[PDB]
Amino acid sequence: GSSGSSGKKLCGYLSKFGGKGPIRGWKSRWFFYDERKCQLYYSRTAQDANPLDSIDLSSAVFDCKADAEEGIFEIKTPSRVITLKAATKQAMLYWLQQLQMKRWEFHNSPPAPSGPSSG
Repeated sequence: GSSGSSGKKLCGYLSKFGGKGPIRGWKSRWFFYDERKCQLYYSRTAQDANPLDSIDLSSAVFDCKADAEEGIFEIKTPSRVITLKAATKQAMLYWLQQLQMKRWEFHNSPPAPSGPSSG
């Protein structure tokens, strides 16, 4: 079944592009997924327990920029399209794939509980 170590949450430092600010550019922001509301929360630093904002992945679509060669991606949501980039090209791949697991799963999850479980 399972072994090794527990607590393999999904977290990591990403760079947010110009958005909701006076100027444009990338900024080192701390991003971390939440297993409570199934949303992606991010703050200034890992010490800032208080998440600056959150993005519902349930209805979010991750995409790769034209210059992905460096490792850039974008999360398109029905609320606000965010633009985050990873360390390298192989970095984002991990986020895009993982991020999905959370969402994709919810979709796979079975219907209302208390099923028949007969036979």
